[PDB]
Amino acid sequence: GSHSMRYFFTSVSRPGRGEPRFIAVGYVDDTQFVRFDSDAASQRMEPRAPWIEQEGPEYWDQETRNVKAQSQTDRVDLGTLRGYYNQSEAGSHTIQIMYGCDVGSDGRFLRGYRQDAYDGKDYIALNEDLRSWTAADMAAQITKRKWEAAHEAEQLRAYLDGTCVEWLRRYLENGKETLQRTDPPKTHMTHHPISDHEATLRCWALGFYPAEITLTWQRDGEDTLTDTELVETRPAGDGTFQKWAAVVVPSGEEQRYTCHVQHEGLPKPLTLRWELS
Amino acid sequence: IQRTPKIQVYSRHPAEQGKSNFLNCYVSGFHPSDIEVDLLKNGERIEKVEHSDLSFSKDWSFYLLYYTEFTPTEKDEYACRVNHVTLSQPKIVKWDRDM
Amino acid sequence: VVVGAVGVGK
Repeated sequence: GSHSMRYFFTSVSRPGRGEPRFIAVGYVDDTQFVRFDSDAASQRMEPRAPWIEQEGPEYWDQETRNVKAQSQTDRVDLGTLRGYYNQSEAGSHTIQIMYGCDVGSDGRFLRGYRQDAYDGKDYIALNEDLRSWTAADMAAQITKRKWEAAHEAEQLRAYLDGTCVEWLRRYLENGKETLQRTDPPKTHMTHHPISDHEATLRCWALGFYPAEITLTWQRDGEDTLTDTELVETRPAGDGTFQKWAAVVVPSGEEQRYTCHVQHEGLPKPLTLRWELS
Repeated sequence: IQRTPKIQVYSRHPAEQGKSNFLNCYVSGFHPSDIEVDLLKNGERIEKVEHSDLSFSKDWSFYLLYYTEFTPTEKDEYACRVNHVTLSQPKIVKWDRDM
Repeated sequence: VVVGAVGVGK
């Protein structure tokens, strides 16, 4: 199947409390493999997946200073964007950056992306074609003009369809044992009377990987969005994920509601029904 | 520019008393990233609690996994306690086995 | 690997 590499960065100004907190995290698919935390004792890019630990001290020496550079850029940008938005020097603000690339089963480039946010809102993003930028508002258009000047899009394209796609392809082999696996969802339903005449049907999916999944409830074959409680997909903490969906039903009609589970490791869509005798 | 955490309390594996397991508190959907999370055992703060590195979603909201090894019993109560700017008082979420 | 080329600011 398809694979991805992604880096997430967060920079949080702490006015009068020293430099901004800086936390970086790298993933392959839904598996974390590196991290950097400005407040952590190490002050180095640390490994976080077994198969990346073999990388030599040159790898960790590079990554440490590069990820620190990105941190210093976010340190200036916090001040610049403060000006663009005419904000005081007393408030805490947040820059967030996400970038990476996607490949197919054969290791060929599919997609590159970069997106930036300020205080949790869209700021500027690189377009799908990797040539042009979309700024979210008029302040971010100032940056878009700076970056169109200095041809950042072309230097960045270098990484997103070049360096990125090659190192993804290495990692995917250094860790071929753990990363190529797909675990399909163990499924089952539960039933909880809320009273004498209504009950909660809860459709569970556990132990799956990757985290993408779909749960849907059908009443006589029709999709009920009524009384449908869906939780966020969550990590088991072992590399797998969990999700559930629930619908409140009239007691004695449990047979007419059916739950549907779609996942990549599933040869056909699972269909589950509460089976009263 | 502020979102309140969504809080989920659950076990890594299905709970069976007497057998080692993991207690999970997943807080997602919040902004800003300043947040406080404690796991509670009969209302008392559990001390050896680890967490994931801060990351975030397509919509830019943050998520974190706090966890600790525990052995469920019948009598013991487990909860998650989260404090965030969006919250006037720390929210406490009790561990329910079927959630 | 992270980006190597240090960017220009915002």
